[PDB]
Amino acid sequence: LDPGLQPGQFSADEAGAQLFAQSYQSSAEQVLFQSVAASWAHDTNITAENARRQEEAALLSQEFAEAWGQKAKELYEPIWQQFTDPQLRRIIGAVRTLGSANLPLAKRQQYNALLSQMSRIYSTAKVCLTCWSLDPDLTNILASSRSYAMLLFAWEGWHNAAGIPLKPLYEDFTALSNEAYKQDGFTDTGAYWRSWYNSPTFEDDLEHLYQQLEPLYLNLHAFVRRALHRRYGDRYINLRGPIPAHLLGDMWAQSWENIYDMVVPFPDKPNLDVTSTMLQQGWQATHMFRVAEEFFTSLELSPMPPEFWEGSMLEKPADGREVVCHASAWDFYNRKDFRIKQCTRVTMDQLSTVHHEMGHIQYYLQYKDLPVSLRRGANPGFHEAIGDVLALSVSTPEHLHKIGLLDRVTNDTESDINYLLKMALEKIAFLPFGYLVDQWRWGVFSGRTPPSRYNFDWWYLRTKYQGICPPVTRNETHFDAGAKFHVPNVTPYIRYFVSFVLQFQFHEALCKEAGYEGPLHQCDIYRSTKAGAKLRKVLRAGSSRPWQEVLKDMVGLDALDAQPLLKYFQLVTQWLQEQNQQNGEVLGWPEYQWHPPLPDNYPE
Amino acid sequence: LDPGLQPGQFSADEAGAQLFAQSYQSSAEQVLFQSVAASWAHDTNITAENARRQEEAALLSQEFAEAWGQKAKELYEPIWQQFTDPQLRRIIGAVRTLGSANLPLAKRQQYNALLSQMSRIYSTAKVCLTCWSLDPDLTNILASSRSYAMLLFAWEGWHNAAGIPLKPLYEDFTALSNEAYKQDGFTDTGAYWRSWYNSPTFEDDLEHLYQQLEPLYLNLHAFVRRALHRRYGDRYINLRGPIPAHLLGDMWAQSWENIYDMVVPFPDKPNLDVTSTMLQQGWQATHMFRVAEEFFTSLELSPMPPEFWEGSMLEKPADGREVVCHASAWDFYNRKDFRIKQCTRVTMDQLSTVHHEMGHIQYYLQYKDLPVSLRRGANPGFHEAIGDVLALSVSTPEHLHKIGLLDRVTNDTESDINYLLKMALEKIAFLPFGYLVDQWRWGVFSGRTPPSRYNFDWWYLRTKYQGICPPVTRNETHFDAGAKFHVPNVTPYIRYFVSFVLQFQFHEALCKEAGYEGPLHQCDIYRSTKAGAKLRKVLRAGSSRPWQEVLKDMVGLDALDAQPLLKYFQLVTQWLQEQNQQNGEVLGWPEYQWHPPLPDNYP
Ligand SMILES: *[C@@H]1O[C@H](CO[C@@H]2O[C@@H](C)[C@@H](O)[C@@H](O)[C@@H]2O)[C@@H](O[C@@H]2O[C@H](CO)[C@@H](O[C@@H]3O[C@H](CO)[C@@H](O)[C@H](O)[C@@H]3O)[C@H](O)[C@H]2NC(C)=O)[C@H](O)[C@H]1NC(C)=O
Ligand SMILES: *[C@@H]1O[C@H](CO[C@@H]2O[C@@H](C)[C@@H](O)[C@@H](O)[C@@H]2O)[C@@H](O[C@@H]2O[C@H](CO)[C@@H](O)[C@H](O)[C@H]2NC(C)=O)[C@H](O)[C@H]1NC(C)=O
Ligand SMILES: *[C@@H]1O[C@H](CO[C@@H]2O[C@@H](C)[C@@H](O)[C@@H](O)[C@@H]2O)[C@@H](O[C@@H]2O[C@H](CO)[C@@H](O)[C@H](O)[C@H]2NC(C)=O)[C@H](O)[C@H]1NC(C)=O
Ligand SMILES: C[C@H](N[C@@H](CCc1ccccc1)C(=O)O)C(=O)N1[C@H](C(=O)O)C[C@H]2CCCC[C@@H]21
Ligand SMILES: C[C@H](N[C@@H](CCc1ccccc1)C(=O)O)C(=O)N1[C@H](C(=O)O)C[C@H]2CCCC[C@@H]21
Ligand SMILES: *[C@@H]1O[C@H](CO)[C@@H](O[C@@H]2O[C@H](CO)[C@@H](O)[C@H](O)[C@H]2NC(C)=O)[C@H](O)[C@H]1NC(C)=O
Ligand SMILES: *[C@@H]1O[C@H](CO[C@@H]2O[C@@H](C)[C@@H](O)[C@@H](O)[C@@H]2O)[C@@H](O)[C@H](O)[C@H]1NC(C)=O
Ligand SMILES: [Ca+2]
Ligand SMILES: [Ca+2]
Ligand SMILES: [Ca+2]
Ligand SMILES: [Cl-]
Ligand SMILES: [Cl-]
Ligand SMILES: [Zn+2]
Ligand SMILES: [Zn+2]
Repeated sequence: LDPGLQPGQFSADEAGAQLFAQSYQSSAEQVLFQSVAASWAHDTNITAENARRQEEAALLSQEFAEAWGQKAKELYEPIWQQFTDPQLRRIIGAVRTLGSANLPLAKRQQYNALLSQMSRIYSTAKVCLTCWSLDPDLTNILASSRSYAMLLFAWEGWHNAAGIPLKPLYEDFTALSNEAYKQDGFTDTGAYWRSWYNSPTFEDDLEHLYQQLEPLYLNLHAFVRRALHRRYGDRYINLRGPIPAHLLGDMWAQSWENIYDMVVPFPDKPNLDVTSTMLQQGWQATHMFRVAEEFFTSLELSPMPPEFWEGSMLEKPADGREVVCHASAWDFYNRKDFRIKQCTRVTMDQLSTVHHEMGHIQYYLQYKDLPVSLRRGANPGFHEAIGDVLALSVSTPEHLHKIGLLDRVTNDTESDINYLLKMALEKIAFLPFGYLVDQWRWGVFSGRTPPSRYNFDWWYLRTKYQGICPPVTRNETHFDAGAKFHVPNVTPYIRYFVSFVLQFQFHEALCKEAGYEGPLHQCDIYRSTKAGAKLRKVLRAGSSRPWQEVLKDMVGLDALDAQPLLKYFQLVTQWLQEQNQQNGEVLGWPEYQWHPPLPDNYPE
Repeated sequence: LDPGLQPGQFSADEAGAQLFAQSYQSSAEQVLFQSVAASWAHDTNITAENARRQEEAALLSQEFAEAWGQKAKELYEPIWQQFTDPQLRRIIGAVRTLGSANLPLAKRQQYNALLSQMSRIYSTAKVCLTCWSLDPDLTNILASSRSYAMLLFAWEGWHNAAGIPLKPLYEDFTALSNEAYKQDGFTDTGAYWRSWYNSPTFEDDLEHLYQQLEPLYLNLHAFVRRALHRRYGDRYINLRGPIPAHLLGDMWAQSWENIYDMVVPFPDKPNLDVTSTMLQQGWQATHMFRVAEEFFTSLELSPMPPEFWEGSMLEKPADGREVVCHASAWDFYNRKDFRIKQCTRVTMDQLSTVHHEMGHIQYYLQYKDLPVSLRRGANPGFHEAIGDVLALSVSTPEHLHKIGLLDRVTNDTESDINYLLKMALEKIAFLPFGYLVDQWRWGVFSGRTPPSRYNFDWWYLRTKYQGICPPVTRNETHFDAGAKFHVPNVTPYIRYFVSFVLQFQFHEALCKEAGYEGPLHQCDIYRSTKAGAKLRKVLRAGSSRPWQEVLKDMVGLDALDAQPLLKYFQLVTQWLQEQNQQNGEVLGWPEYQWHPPLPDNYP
C-alpha cells in the first residue's frame, strides 16, 4: 500500500478517532475511486484485461481496508462504542469491519477472481438455436411473446445457460464470504447483511408485514391465473395449481406489468401502457433520462451534472463490446463523477427503471459532502425507494397527460380499477419474490441449504411464496437462483421488499406535504417544492442517523408499515376479492405438485 | 371438583411451598388415576359412552390444575425461583404451567372432544377393495408384499382413509392448543413441548447430531435403493431420485428391517430374522412378554406385578370390539396398576416392540413411590430408550442362540456385516423420520405451516430428510401427516430421535459396567447385576434431577453424543461406503422432483 495511503499514529481516544477518520477519508476517496473506476471499465467493456485490472484494484482496496481496519481495532477496539460523537461511532464501526480483507492474500485473490468469473458468466451468457442475449432479446421474448413454446425455450435456455456453470463457483464464494465475515464476529454473511437494518426483530418484522400483504397477492394471482387459463387452455394452466414460471411477462415472474394487456379489467377505457405512444413519438434513451431529470428539478432537487451526461452509458453499445446490461447507478466517491449504466429500451417499464436509477444518483448528489463512510441510504431500502416514489407520480394518468403520453383523460371507477391493477401487477406481484430471494440466500449462508439442495430449496420458496412452478423438470445440476443477476453479483435483495413497503409510506407523506387532498393513488407531487424539501432532508442525511429516526421525521412513524400500501390499493383489493368469489376461484395453489406438460413438438 | 381436592392455605416462603407440594401430590394421584382409568376404558373399547366418560375426566383434571396453578402463582409467583431446594423449584415450576386449563370452559370442552374424534378416526379407519385394518392387515402387507401394485393400494388406501377426514379437526385442535399454552408464556405449543429438555441450545444440538449421522443414512439409502432397483426395475426406481415411500417395509418408511431379506449383504449365511423359528416353535404374545420380563429380572430389576398380567391387553380382541391397536404402556398413578395394551403379533420386530413397551413399565415400577410430578423420565427420550437398550442385547446372534431362536453363528466378518446391516435397517433408517416429524409439527404450531401448506411442508421434509417421494400424486386435500398415529393422538415425536442416540450411549455405559470387552455390537448385558444396578439408579431418579446430571452419572458425559452410535455401527458404515463406490452410486437424491409412474391398470 502506497505510503500516502497508510495510517499514521493517533491517540487512543475520541479526539484521535476524529483525526483518524479525517485522515482515512482523504485516502479512502482515492482508493474507492480507483476501484469504482476499474469496475466501470470492466462492466462497460468486459475483457480479460479489464477483469485483471478490476481484480488488482479490488486487492488494493482490501489492503487499505486491512491496514485502516487493524489500526482502528488496535487503537479504539474497546472505546468506539462509548464515543459521544454518533457520526464518528458509525464511521469507526464501518472501518473496523474488514470483510473479505480478513482473508489471507491467497484467499483474497480466490475471492476476487470468483466475483469476476461469476459476473462474467452471468453477463455474457447467451441462448443459441445465432445467439440471443438476455437484454434485449430474451427480455423482449418474455415480455411480448404469447407463444407457450417460444417463451419456454427462452426460459429454459436462460436458466440453463446462466445457472448451470455458476454453481461450483457459487459454492466456493459462499464458503469464502462466510470465512471472511466470521472473523468480524458474525455467524455468517447473512447475519452481517441483516445487521444493516439495526433491528433485533428484523426477520419477525418482515414476516408480520408479509402476512398483511399476502391476501393481496393471493387475489391478484388467482385473477391472473384465470386470464392465463382463458388464453393458454386447461392443459397448460391449472386453476388450482401454481402458474408456469415463464408466462408472467418477465424472466423471473417478478413483475407482471407486461401481461397487462391480457388482464386489463376494462379494455375501452384509456390504454395505460404508453409504450406504443413513446415509440410513435420517437422517444429515445436520452429523452427518457431528461424527462426523469426534469421531475427532480421540478421538486428543486439537483439536475444531473455534466459529468453524468458525458460519462454515462445509456444505450447498449453498438460497436461490438460486451457489457453488463443490468441497470445500475454509480458513485465514484470523488464528489464529481456519478453515472448510470443502462441498456435502455424505449418502454414504459424502462421509464420507471430510469427513474429508479436516477433516484440512486440523486441520493449520491445530496450526500456527496458527508464522510465517505456515511455515503449510503439510512438503510439500503431507502436508497431503493427514492426513484420509485417519483415514478408513482409519473405513472398516474394525469401526469402522463401532462407529459404528452396519454391524450385521453377520464376519472371514473373503471379507469381507477384499470390503473390500480396495472400498478398491482408491478408492485404487489413483486412482494413474494422480494421477500423470498434472501430467505434462500440466508439459508445458504447459514448452512441450512447446502449445495445438494440449492435448487430444491429455491423452488420450495418460489412455489411457497409466488405460487409458480418451473415449466420443465429441474434437478440439482440446475442452479436456477444463479440465473438471477443479484446472486452471482452478490447484491442483497431484501432491500427491494423493504423498498416496496417504504415507498408507499413516503408517497403518502410527500402527498400530504404537497397539499394534495384526493385519493392517494391519484396524487402527483410534480412541481411541489414543499415535497421536494421534505425528500431533500432524507437524502442529505445519508447514513449519518438511525433510519428509524429519519423515517419518523419524514412520515411521523419510526417503523415499516403496510398501511399506506394497503390504502393506495384498497379499491382494487376489494374489487379483486369480489371478482374472484363471483368466479368461484380457489385462492392459493393446493395442487402444489402440479407441473405443466411439454408442448408436443418441443423444442424441435 | 371435590372440596377435598381443592387447595389449602400455605405461607409464602420455601417452608410453605414444601407443605404445598406435598398437599398437591396427595390430591393429584386420585385425579390422575380416574383420568387414566377412563382413557383405558376408551382405548380398549372405543364407543361414544367411553368417549363421553373420558371427556368428563379430562374436564375434572383441568379443574384441578386450574385451582392448584392459580394458588401456586398466587402464593409463590415471584419467589419460587430463589428456593434453595432444586427438586422443589422444578415441582413448583410444573404446577404453575396450566396448559389446557388456561382455556375457558367451552373451549376446554371443544379441545377434549377433538382429541376423541381424531383418536377414533385414526384407530377405526379401514381400506376396502371385506376391509383391511392397519394392524394387522396393512402392517403385514407393507412388511411382506413385494408387489408394487398391492403395496401402492395399501399405502394410498391408508393415507387417504386416515388423513383426509383428520385435516379439519387437526386445524381446530392446533388453534386451541396454542391459545392454551400462550397463557403460560410460550410463543406456541411447540415451544412448550421443547421446554421439556431444559436446554437453551436444543434445536442447534439436534441439528449438530443429525449432521454427524446423516452420512450413515445417505449410504444406507443408496445401498437399499440399489437393491430395490434390481427388484422393481428402472420404471419405478430412480437411482438418482427419492425412493417411492411404499417400498421399504413400513407404512411410513420409518424403519426398513422388513425388507432385510431383499438386501441382506451375504445371503446364504443363517437367517438373522428369527420370525420363522418363533412361529415354528409356537410362540404367542404371552411368551414374548415373559421372555422380556425375564431379561429385566436377570438384571435384578422388577418382575411385572400380578395387576399387570391380569389387566393388560396383549392380543387384539377377537370379539371384534374397536381398539386402539397402537402399542402403549400405562401408568395409573396409584402405585399398583401398570398395563400394556398391544395387538401383539408373533414376529421378531414385535419382540423388540414388546421390550420397548416393557421398558416403560419398568420405569413406572422403579419411580412409583415418588411425588407424581417426578414420575416421568429424566427427559421423555430417557423413557423411550430403556426397553430399546435391552432389545439391543436381545437382538445379538449370541443372545438369540441362548434363548433357542438361532443356531450358533460363525463369528466372522460376514455374519457381523449381516447383523449390523439388519440393525442399521432398524435404527439408522429411522433417524431422519425421528428428526423430521416434530420439525413439521413445530412449524404448524408456530404458524409457519398454515393448513394451506400442511402436505406441501410434510412432503418437503420427507424428501429433504428421508429421500422418499409419494408413489401417487398428493395435494392439499390430503393430510398425510395425519396418517401417522402420533399426529392425531397429539404425542410428541422428537423423544424418539433423542432415544435413538441415547440408547447407544446407555448401551456402551452398561456394557462397560458389565465388564464386557469385545466389540460394542456383540455385547449382551443379560444377567449383569452391575449393569442392572446402574440402570436402576437412572430409573429411580425419575425427573427429580436435571437429565444432564443423571446422564453424566450414568455414562460420563453430560450431553447427547452420537459417538457411541457411530462406534456400534463403524464396520457396516465402512462397508456400505465401499459397496456404494464400487456400484458407482450417487449419494442423495439430486433428481428431487422425480415421482414414479402408476402401474398399468391401477387400480
Ligand atoms: C377524481 O374523482 C375523485 C372523486 O371526486 C368526488 O366524487 C365525485 C363522484 C364527484 O362528486 C366529485 O365532485 C367529488 O369531488 C376526486 O377526489 C376527491 O377530491 C376532493 C379534493 O380535490 C376531495 O375533497 C376535499 O376534502 C378535503 C378533506 O379531505 C377538504 O378539506 C377539501 O375542501 C376537499 O373538498 C374528496 O375527498 C376526494 N374524494 C375521494 C374519494 O377521495 C379526485 O380528486 C378526482 N381526481 C382527478 C385525478 O381529477
Ligand atoms: C438432471 O437433468 C439433466 C438435464 O436433463 C434435462 O433435465 C432433466 C431434469 C430432464 O428434464 C431431462 O429430460 C432433460 O434432458 C440430465 O442430464 C442430461 O440428460 C439428458 C437426457 O437424460 C442427456 O441427453 C444430456 O446429455 C444431459 N445434459 C443435458 C444438456 O441435457 C441429468 O442426467 C439429470 N440428473 C442429474 C443427476 O443431473
Ligand atoms: C468375535 O471375534 C472378535 C475378533 O475378531 C474380529 O472381530 C469380529 C467382530 C469379526 O468381525 C472378525 O472378522 C474379526 O476378525 C472377538 O473380539 C476380540 O475379543 C477380545 C475379548 O474381549 C478383545 O480383547 C478384543 O479387543 C476383540 N477384538 C476386536 C476385533 O474387537 C469377539 O470378542 C468374538 N466374539 C465371539 C462371539 O466369539
Ligand atoms: C434494475 C435494478 N438494478 C439494481 C442494480 C443493483 C446493483 C448493486 C451493486 C452492483 C451492481 C448493481 C438497482 O439499481 O437497484 C434491479 O435489479 N431491481 C430489482 C430487479 O430487477 O431484480 C428489483 C427492482 C425493483 C424496481 C426497481 C428495479 C429493481
Ligand atoms: C410402538 C411405539 N408406541 C408409543 C406409544 C406412545 C403413546 C403416548 C401417549 C399416548 C398413547 C401412546 C411408545 O411406546 O412410545 C411407537 O409409537 N414408536 C414410534 C413409532 O412407531 O412411530 C417410534 C418407535 C421407536 C422404537 C419403539 C417404538 C416407537
Ligand atoms: C475495451 O477495453 C480494452 C482493454 O481490454 C481497450 O483496449 C485498449 O484499446 C486501444 C485500442 O483498442 C489500445 O491503445 C490499448 O493498448 C488497448 N489494450 C488492449 C489490451 O488491447 C479497448 O479500447 C476498450 N474499448 C473501448 C471502446 O473502450
Ligand atoms: C387432489 O387429488 C385428488 C385425487 O387424485 C389425485 O389427483 C388427481 C388429479 C390424479 O392426478 C390422481 O392420480 C391423484 O392421486 C383429486 O380428486 C382432487 O381434485 C385434487 N385436487 C384437490 C383440490 O383436492
Ligand atoms: Ca413491459
Ligand atoms: Ca418489466
Ligand atoms: Ca417393522
Ligand atoms: Cl439489503
Ligand atoms: Cl418429547
Ligand atoms: Zn436500485
Ligand atoms: Zn415408547
